[PDB]
Amino acid sequence: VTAKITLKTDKASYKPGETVNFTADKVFNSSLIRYTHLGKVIKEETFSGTSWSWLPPSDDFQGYMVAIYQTNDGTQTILGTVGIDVSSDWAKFPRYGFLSEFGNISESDRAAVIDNLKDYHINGIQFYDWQYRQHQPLAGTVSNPMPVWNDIINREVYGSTVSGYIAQAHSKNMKAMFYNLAYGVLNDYDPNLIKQQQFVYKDANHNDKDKHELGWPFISNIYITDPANTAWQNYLAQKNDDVYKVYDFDGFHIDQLGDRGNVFRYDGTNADLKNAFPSFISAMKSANTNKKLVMNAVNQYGQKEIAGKELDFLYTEVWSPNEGFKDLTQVLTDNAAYSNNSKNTVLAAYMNYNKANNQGMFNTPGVLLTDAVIFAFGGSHLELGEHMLGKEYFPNKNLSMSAELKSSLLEYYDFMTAYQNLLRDGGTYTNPTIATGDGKLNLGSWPPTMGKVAAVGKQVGSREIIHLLNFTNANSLNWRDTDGTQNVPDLIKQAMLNLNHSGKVTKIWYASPDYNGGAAVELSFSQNGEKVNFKVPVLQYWAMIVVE
Ligand SMILES: OC[C@H]1O[C@@H](O)[C@H](O)[C@@H](O)[C@@H]1O
Ligand SMILES: OC[C@H]1O[C@H](O)[C@H](O)[C@@H](O)[C@@H]1O
Ligand SMILES: OC[C@H]1O[C@H](O)[C@H](O)[C@@H](O)[C@@H]1O
Ligand code: NA
Repeated sequence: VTAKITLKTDKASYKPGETVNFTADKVFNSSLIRYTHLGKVIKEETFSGTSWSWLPPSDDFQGYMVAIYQTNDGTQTILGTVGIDVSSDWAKFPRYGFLSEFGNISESDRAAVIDNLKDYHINGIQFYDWQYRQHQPLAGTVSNPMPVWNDIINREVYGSTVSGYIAQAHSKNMKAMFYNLAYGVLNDYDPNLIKQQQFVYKDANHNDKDKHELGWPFISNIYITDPANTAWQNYLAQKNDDVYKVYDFDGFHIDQLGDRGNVFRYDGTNADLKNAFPSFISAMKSANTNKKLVMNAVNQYGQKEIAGKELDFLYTEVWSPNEGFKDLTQVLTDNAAYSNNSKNTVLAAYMNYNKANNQGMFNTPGVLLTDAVIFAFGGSHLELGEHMLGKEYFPNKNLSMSAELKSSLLEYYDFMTAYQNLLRDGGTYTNPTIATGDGKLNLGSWPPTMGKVAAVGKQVGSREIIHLLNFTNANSLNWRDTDGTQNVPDLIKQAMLNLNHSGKVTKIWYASPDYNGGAAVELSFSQNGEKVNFKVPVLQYWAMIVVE
């Protein structure tokens, strides 16, 4: 939290040709703003005030880091950094957050929420439990929408807040996705509209409807309909249209309850929900072709089946037995394969889960290690809204983030924005041949081993990337850090590395969210044959080495 300046930009992301407006919280003398692309300086200018603008290069889907340097005795110091995403649309590089509270909140309170998210470069937002009813997400009618409604826990939801947040998210270049289930009905539905033939039953004689039981303070259990059923699809498409004509959501965050076991259609056939979802997705899209769709594969239920459908990117809510770091990276690897490398993924992976049964703090090194793995592997984490997620019920805010975690996490979002081209824009994973030169690092491959630094290589274009992920001081390899026990890694400094690399090396550079706000630092190096050596300045959680 050493950064002398907080450097922010006005929007979350920028379409090609949009102007970037910067704010620094304070100014220093004899300082230079450097604009970098993949470690290359593309622009330098004098740091001349707190507010200034930059027209970035117009090529689409491009991250940059901006770093301010002071000259002191002729040495320099990084003062502050900010990542910048130039994307036309969010789906290539999704940075998904949420919103959870839609009561009478002031415009300036909403602004502070959206602004904070913006500083993490959040590029769209899942609006969780904004809706009236699973089976009728719009309260009232299109011509007469209800200004205030009660949600599934009977709390008050204001139209003006929903509309307002949509407008605020829009002013910051963010997309707004409305939450609903694919197939939810609560007990006040109209039976003349959702007929008996549309439900899923736990037995074969259309006796007992399948249902997710919710106790107090929820108003109803959730009945389940068949996503493939055409009357259902047409019914809900009308509901979505209704919503879209009232609230200017960009699309529908489709949620579900995961594997229901053996369930039946009315007619006694097997409902086989994972093979019903593809049809549902296509029906939703064809009824609203200008609106976005993302669907949650709960613990990967449906994922193979849906990966080639009309989804912006893939999403996976992670549960047991997927609890290891190596299980997180397996979900990312699987989602690549299922989508034949067409779609990146967002992970809903609730940290400090057990601890969040009570008020407390998030365990900073757990949150950072987990995001260092996810972001190093080209994933993305839905974790931030008005607060950070501790539970699948998004409004729960039992755990707070320290000011240290806030700070750090801002630099991690900066890092994964700035270096998105290296992290999740094509290439192939490789196992680098790398060894400590000095004994300072105890080096292994991935998947990780407690006590060792795991090296992960990726060939992106003509670049070789090596990510160092520090498990030296890890006391579990469980991502969730459910009880907040994980350790803070000891710093390792000036660690000599040896790397086999045929092909002349032109430049090696380093960047770490744990060192100089992720600014790129060029390293010295020698090359004898295939043997290259160099020193990394710092490893805490996650360093990235780039060989060109
Ligand atoms: O998704 C990253 C994973 O991708 C696979 O292609 C590689 O073989 C693994 O080594 C790697 O961890
Ligand atoms: O856990 C309670 C949750 O159950 C379901 O996921 C509902 O769709 C959602 O509205 C509610 O928040
Ligand atoms: O991959 C998702 C995309 O699938 C198709 O190309 C749809 O027509 C488009 O609306 C959607 O965004
Ligand atoms: Na974007």
